[PDB]
Amino acid sequence: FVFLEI
Amino acid sequence: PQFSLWKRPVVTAYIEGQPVEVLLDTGADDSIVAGIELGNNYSPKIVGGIGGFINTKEYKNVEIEVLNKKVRATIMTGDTPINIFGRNILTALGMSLNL
Amino acid sequence: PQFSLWKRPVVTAYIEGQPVEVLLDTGADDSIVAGIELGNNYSPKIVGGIGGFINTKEYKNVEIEVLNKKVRATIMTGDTPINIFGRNILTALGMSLNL
Repeated sequence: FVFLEI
Repeated sequence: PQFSLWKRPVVTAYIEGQPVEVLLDTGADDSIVAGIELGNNYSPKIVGGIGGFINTKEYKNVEIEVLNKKVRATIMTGDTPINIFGRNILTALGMSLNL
Repeated sequence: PQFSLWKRPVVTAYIEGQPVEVLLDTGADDSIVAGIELGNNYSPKIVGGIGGFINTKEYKNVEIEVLNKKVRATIMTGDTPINIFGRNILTALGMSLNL
């Protein structure tokens, strides 16, 4: 799980 | 507070009175929670991430209680495997990434 | 150094000598970088974020210099829209989110 969130 | 990053930075927030667990995320532009019902005064928005894009529902002026503080911020609602509070809220709280 | 989240916290790291721009992300367990080739010695892994799952190649004991710190760690490579230094790295640098 990785939250980049542009 | 201090978040060392050994565990995920997870805290409980209150969005318009309802509790939720959120991951504080420095690599998020927006904040996005799933599983709460914020009503019908939203604007549709398209948000992108590591896997792709998602339709979201954007609400402005939401009353947020977290880390003892009480902010009014923009919250998006959409499909997320984890709820996130991105810089928009982190910034409002007075948080810093430190080294 | 202090990173006030008013701007995306992007930094330059050198992965085994090659420089790269990375977002320091607390909302990430792992570190994913696009565009560098690290070889034959990898384990395929799939990672997840908003929008979906992406397959990666996991490399261990990769040498990293970022913020005048030299560390060795895990790095995945994949088609990430942006290069991420996650908790595995930020922990090794002794970085923290403070309020």
